[PDB]
Amino acid sequence: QQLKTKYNDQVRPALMQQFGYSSVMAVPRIEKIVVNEGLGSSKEDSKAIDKAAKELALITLQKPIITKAKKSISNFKLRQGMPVGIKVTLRGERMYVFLEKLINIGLPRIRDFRGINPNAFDGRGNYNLGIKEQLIFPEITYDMVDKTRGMDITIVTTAKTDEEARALLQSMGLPF
RNA sequence: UAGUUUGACUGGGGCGGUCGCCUCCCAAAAUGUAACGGAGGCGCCCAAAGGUCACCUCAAGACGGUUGGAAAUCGUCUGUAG
Ligand SMILES: [Mg+2]
Ligand SMILES: [Mg+2]
Ligand SMILES: [Mg+2]
Repeated sequence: QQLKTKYNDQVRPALMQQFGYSSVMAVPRIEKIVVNEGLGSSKEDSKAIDKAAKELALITLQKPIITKAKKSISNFKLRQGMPVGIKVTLRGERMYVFLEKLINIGLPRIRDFRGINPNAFDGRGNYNLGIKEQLIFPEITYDMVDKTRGMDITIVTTAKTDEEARALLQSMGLPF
């Protein structure tokens, strides 16, 4: 908790020194961290989908919500109004913890050349994150969770400039 | 054996089709207006698809992304409505 706030307060002068803003509020900040499970790659019965909501909830200390299918009957087993993937917003203390879970000791570090190769491009916030697999926890035991879905995790931050995206990882404990 | 019934429109009768209600064009910028003229629906539904109170905003595109990738799902930008 206090460590994430200290890294925020160390980043903000670091950005005012690499790029002076008139205001600390002009500095980039991190708004929310979202994690989107998408069990439409493995649509199931209530059993498996509630189990995946169960595992994200155990990871989060939050209740995940189900995103529900849009009107879009299609070739690909698509229907009308049915679940098609969990979603979890995080703001406040529940958010920063996860990032401090990920920057520091709670990182699985199961695989890492560097950080995921940069994707925001335009440099305003939206830093999308792909976890190809969830063999990345001590929360699971692999023989029982022999299924391994992936995860999407989008970082949302203010940033009116492209290069300023470099601030949200380099000084934020993320490899670049 | 007996008393009867056996529909109409119909560019002649028959055959085919049609017979009630709703929508559009025809319909000539009022209302109305024919055709066996051009198109298509209804003979139901909903214990909530009502009353009320309160709250949300939709398509679609592009950039980015986990088993998905032309289109699952999340994320930003545009977005009097497509
Ligand atoms: Mg006659
Ligand atoms: Mg008239
Ligand atoms: Mg007349």
